[PDB]
Amino acid sequence: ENDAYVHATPLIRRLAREFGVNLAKVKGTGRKGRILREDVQAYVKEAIKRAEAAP
Amino acid sequence: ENDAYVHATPLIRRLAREFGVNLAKVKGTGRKGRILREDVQAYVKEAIKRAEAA
Ligand SMILES: [Zn+2]
Repeated sequence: ENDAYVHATPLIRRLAREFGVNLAKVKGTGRKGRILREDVQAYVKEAIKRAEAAP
Repeated sequence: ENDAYVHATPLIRRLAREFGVNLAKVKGTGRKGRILREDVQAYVKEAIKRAEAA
């Protein structure tokens, strides 16, 4: 529940809580950097890739 | 779209596609191992942790 969380929309807050996302690590592509659903989806996809490639 | 996907419920299939989840890697806790939403959530949370420690 950091600054990124304060600035996120209720729906994005909820998604980040559900899946353990630190929104400070997500690159927002909305207006003025606002985090969009597809931004969290891209972050999660890439995390899963790196995790499955890791030993 | 593997066998794990074939056996998953429509909402779990949609979730796996949206977040790039290989459902064969998710341990289901529903009846007979059916994958539940909270299982996908747990898998994603731990994946993020594993990706950071790498
Ligand atoms: Zn602020």
